[PDB]
Amino acid sequence: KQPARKQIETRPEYEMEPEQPGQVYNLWYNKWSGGMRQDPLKSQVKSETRCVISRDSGYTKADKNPGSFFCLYFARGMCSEGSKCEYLHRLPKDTDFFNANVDCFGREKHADYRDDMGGVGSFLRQNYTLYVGGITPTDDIEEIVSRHFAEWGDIERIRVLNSRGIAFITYLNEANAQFAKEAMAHQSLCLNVRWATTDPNPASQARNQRRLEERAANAVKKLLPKQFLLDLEETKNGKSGNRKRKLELEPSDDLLYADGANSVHNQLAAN
Amino acid sequence: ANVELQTSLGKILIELYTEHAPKTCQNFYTLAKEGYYDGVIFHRVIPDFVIQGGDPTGTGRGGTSIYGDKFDDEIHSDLHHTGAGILSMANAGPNTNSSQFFITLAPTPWLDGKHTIFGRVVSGLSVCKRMGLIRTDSSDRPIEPLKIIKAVAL
Amino acid sequence: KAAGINIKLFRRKKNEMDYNASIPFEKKPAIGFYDTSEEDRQNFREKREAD
Amino acid sequence: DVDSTYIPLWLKYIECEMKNRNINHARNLFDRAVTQLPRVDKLWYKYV
Amino acid sequence: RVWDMRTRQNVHVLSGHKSTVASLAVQEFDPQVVTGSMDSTIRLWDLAAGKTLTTLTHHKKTVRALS
Amino acid sequence: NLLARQFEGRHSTGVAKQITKQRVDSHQDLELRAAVMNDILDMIPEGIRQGKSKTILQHLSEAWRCWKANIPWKVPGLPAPIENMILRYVKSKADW
Amino acid sequence: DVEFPSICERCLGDNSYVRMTKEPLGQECKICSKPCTIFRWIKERGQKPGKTQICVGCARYKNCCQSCMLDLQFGLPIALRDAALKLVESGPTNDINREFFAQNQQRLLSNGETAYDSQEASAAARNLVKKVEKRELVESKQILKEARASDASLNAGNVSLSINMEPELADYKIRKHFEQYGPLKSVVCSHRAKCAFVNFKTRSSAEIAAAASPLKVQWGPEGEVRNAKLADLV
Amino acid sequence: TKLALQKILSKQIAQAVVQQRDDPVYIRYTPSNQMGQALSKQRIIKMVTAEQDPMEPPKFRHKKVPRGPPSPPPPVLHSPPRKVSAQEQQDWQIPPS
Amino acid sequence: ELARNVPVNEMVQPALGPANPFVTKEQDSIKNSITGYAEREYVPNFVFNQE
Amino acid sequence: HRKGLTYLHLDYNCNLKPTKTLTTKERKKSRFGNAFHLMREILRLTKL
Ligand SMILES: [Zn+2]
Ligand SMILES: [Zn+2]
Ligand SMILES: [Zn+2]
Repeated sequence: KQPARKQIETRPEYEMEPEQPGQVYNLWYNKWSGGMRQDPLKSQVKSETRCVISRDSGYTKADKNPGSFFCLYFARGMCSEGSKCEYLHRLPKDTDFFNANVDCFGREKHADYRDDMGGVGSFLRQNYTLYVGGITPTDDIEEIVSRHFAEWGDIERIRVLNSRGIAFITYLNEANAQFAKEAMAHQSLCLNVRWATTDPNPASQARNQRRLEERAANAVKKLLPKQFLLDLEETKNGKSGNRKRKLELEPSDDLLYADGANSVHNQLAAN
Repeated sequence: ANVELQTSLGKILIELYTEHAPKTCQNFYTLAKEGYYDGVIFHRVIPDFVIQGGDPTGTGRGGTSIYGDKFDDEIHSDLHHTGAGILSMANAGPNTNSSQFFITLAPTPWLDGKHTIFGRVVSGLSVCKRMGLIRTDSSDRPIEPLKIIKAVAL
Repeated sequence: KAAGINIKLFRRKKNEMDYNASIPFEKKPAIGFYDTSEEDRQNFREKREAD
Repeated sequence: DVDSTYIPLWLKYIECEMKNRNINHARNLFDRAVTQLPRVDKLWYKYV
Repeated sequence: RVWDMRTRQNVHVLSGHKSTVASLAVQEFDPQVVTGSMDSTIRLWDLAAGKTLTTLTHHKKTVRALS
Repeated sequence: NLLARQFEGRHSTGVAKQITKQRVDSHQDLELRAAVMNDILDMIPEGIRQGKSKTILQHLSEAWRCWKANIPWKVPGLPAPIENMILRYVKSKADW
Repeated sequence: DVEFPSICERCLGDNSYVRMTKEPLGQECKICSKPCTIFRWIKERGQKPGKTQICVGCARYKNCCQSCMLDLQFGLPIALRDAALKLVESGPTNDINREFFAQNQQRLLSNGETAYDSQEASAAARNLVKKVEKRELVESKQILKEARASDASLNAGNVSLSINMEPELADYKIRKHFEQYGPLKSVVCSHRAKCAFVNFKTRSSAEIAAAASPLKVQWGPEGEVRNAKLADLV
Repeated sequence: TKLALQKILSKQIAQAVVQQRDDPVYIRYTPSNQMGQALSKQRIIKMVTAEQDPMEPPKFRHKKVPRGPPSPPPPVLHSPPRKVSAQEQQDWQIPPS
Repeated sequence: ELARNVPVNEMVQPALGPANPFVTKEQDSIKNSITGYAEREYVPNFVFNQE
Repeated sequence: HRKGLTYLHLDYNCNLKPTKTLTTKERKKSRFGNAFHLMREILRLTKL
C-alpha cells in the first residue's frame, strides 16, 4: 500500500560476441550467426536478478488506467522506472480477466503454440499448467518447488517427478500462470520453464475437461433467464407436480426457457 | 365441407368446421372452388410450430379473401389448439384475417386467442410431419419452393 | 520401457501433413433421400469402440 | 471425384457399406449410383 | 482459355473437363462457348461468368467435331 | 523482380515453359504419343477391355525402329486397324 | 461492399462515435493464413489502439469478435467455448489441413447456409449447466502390513486408526482453510497420494490446529499410495 | 459480356504507380444484443483508408493450395450397351511386343 | 430499392404471422455482419467532429 | 544478409569478397544475378 520502487538502477546494455573467432552479426535477423549451432539448451544462462511481490509491489502510474497491463520487466525484476512506469508493478489477483487474444501479461497470443513451447500460449487452447524443469537435488523437490511457486499466484495442482527434475505446477488462472512462467525463467530454485503438453492420461484428460465445463457453467449461468435459473433449484429442492398444472393451464424446454421478443412469456403477460 | 390439397410432399385432406365458424370457412371452401391456390408456396415452415402459406405473392404478405382485404374472426370456448394438425388462420391485428392459413404441428395452448380455428386434418398428417423436416434457410422459409400443385375441394 | 522409461516420443519431420490430426482432405458423402440420422450417431460409442 | 465412371469402385464402396451394417448409407449410395449411371445394369441388379 | 485480343490477357480459364478439349465453338448468344472433349462430354459455358451451364453426356467416345 | 522473389517465393507452379530448340524432339514425342492414345481409345469399340494402350505404343516404337533400320516389321497377331494406324503414324514421323 | 468488421461493443468502446482506419491486405489471418484487412481504432483515450486479428471468413465460422476473440453470444473465450459446449466439430491444428478446411468451409458458408444458429447454442448451454449440477451431487490384510511397519522402522476385516497430539479438491482450498489456524509457509499435496502436509511459522499454531480434532486427518508414485488405498477400508 | 470481361480485365491489369485515393467514408452502425446487456446506442463510424508506404515490398509470401473438389458429375445418359461376343473380344486381342 | 412511389398510410408493412416464439434475442435483430447492421451515411466532417 | 550469406563481405568500395573458403553449397547459394551486380557497380561509380 506504498509506492512501487525501482529494482535496477542501471540499464542493462547490449554488448556481446559469442565464439570470438567464428561469429558475425547478422543485420537483418538481429543475432550472431555462423559457428557451431551449440546445444539448443545450453545458452540458458541463469538470470541475475530476481523479484518478490512483498518488497517490490506498489503503486504506479498505470494503476489509474482500468485496462493497464503488468510490467514485462517487474516479473523478471528489471523494471528500472519504478512508480513512473506505464504498467502495473503489482501481482495479478483473482478478477483480472483480459481479452482472449491478448496475453494476460501484456503480450499477444499466437495460434501455433510453437514447437518448443517457449514464449506465449495459444488462444486456440486453454491450459493453465506449465512445465518447469531443472535441478533434481534430493527428495525435498516437492517442498522446494511449492515454496518457490506459491508466492506467484494461486495453485490448483502440483505434480513433481521424483526420478528427474520435472514439475508441472497447475495454476488456477491464466494471469498467475503466465506471470509465474515469466517470473521463474532462468532463476534459481537455471530453470527450464516451458508450456505443458496435452495430457496422455485418459483419466487426467477427463477431469481437466470436467473442469472446463464447470468454468463454462460459472461463466454462462449469469446469462441464462431467471426462470431457468430458479427452476434448476426448485426441482431439486421442492415438489414437481404441483406446478405442472399451472404450466398445463397455459410444455417444452426450448419453448419455455427462451428469451427474445414474441416468446411465450412475453405473449402470456400481454394477453 | 371438405378440401383436398395436392401438395408437393403428398396429399392433404381437410374437413372444415362449418358448424362452429361458418363465415371464415366458406371463403376457404369457395376459394378452393376458384382455386388460385394453384402454385402457392408454403413460405413459412417452423419445426414443431406451424406451416403457413396461402399468399399468391409468395412474400409472406398479401392474400385476398372473398370479402377482399380482411374480415372478422369468430372464436368460442370449446375450440383449442390441443393437437398437431389444427388448421387455423393467419392475421396481423385484431380482425385482419386474409386468405392465408397455417397448420399446427404441436400443442399451442397459448395461441387460442386472436387466431381462428376452422379445420382438422383427418388424413395426410404424415405429410405435415415430413414438412416439419424440410430444409429451411435463416428465416422461416424453405429453400426449395414448396408449391401446392392443386387444391381440389370436395 | 521394460525397466525404466522416459516415455520416448517418435520424431516427426518438420515437413509433414501428419495424416492423423484430421482427415487428409475431409470430403463427406453427399446427403440423399433417406436420413442417416441414427446410423452413425446411434453408435458414436461404436465409432470409438470398434476402434 | 477422380473418376465416377469406375463401376468396380462403386461396387467396392457399396460392399464395404454392407460389411459394416450401414444399410441406409448403402441405399443412399445406390440412389446416387443409379441416378449417375442409369444404363449400367450391375448397379440396378445389386439394388433390387 | 479466353484471351483478350488487345492486351494478350487470359481473362477466363474454363476448367471443367477431365481430358483434352478436342473441339470448340463460339457464338454471340448464350451459350457463347461450347467445348467438346475426350470425356465424351460437351459443356456449354457462360462466358460472362466463366462457369458451365449445361453438360451433355450423350456421347460414348471423344467428341472431335462441333459445328 | 528480385525483391518480389525475395519476399514472395518462386511462384513456380502454374507457369508455362516454351519449347526452346532443345525440347522440340522430346515434346514432339509427347504430342505423338497422346495422339496415338486418342486414336486407340476411339477405334476400339465399347466393352473391349480398353487396357491395351501401352502395348500398342511399344508396337509403334518398334515399328519406328524397324523403319529406321530398314527391316520389314511384320507382326502376326496384330489386328488390322491397329496395324494401319501404326503405319500411318510411323509414316508421319518418318517424313518429319 | 467490404463495408465493416464484426467487432463487439465491449471492445468498440463506450463512445457512440469512433474513428477507425483500414489498410487492405495488410495482414494474414491468424487462422486462415489468408490476406485480410486490418481495422485500427481507439477504444478510449489513454489506451493503445486495438486492431482486428482475424479475417471476416473467421469470426463468421466461429461467431466471434475479430479483436478480443470472444464469442458474440456468450462472451467467453472461443477455445473454452469449443472445448466445453462442443457445439459443432472444429478444425485441425496443423497448418495445411486447417487452411484447406477454412477455405472450403468459407466457400460453403458463403453458399448461403449458416453454419451457426443460436437455438442449439442456448440449448447446449442449458444442458451444460444441468450436467455440471448433476456432477455436483484376507487379501486386504496382507497389503496392510507389507510396508506400513517397514517404512516406520526405517525413518519413523476392519482396522481402526489412532489420534495423536505429540508436538478433485485443489490446494488453495487447503490454503484458505488454515489461515485461521495460523500463518502459512507452504502446503505440499498430491491427489494420488491424498496426503497434504502443511507448514506454519510456529509449532504452536500447528498443534492448536491439531487440537481441533474430536473428513479430516491429524498428522514411482505408487510407493506413496500404499496407505492411500486405506481410504476404502478406513 | 462486355462489362463483365472488361471488369475482369481491369482487375487483372491493375496488378508500380503510387496509389493516391484518400477519402473518408461514414458508416451508420446498429448494435445487436450480443451478450444480453442492454443492446447499445446506434453508432456512426468514420472510415479512412490508411495510405501505404510506397517503398514496402510484398507484405507476405504466397503459398500454393491443392485445387478444391469439383461439382458433382452429371448423369451419363448413354445408349444401351451392345453385345460384342467372344469372337470380337478376341479379334481385338493384341500380341505382346 | 423499392420502385413504386406510394402514399404513406399503407407504410406500416405488417409481417402477418403468428410470431414464431422459438427465436432468441440474438436473431431478433436484422443485420448484415455478424455483429450488427451497418450502412453508409453522408455526414459532413465538421458536424461529426464537433458532436 | 536475409539470405544467410553473412560470410560474404561487401567492403565500402562495393567489392563482394568471401571472408572464408566456400564449399560447393555456399558457392552455389552465394551466386548473385546481373541486377544485383549491375547495381553494385553503378554504386561503385557513384562512390568514386
Ligand atoms: Zn513497470
Ligand atoms: Zn471484441
Ligand atoms: Zn480467417
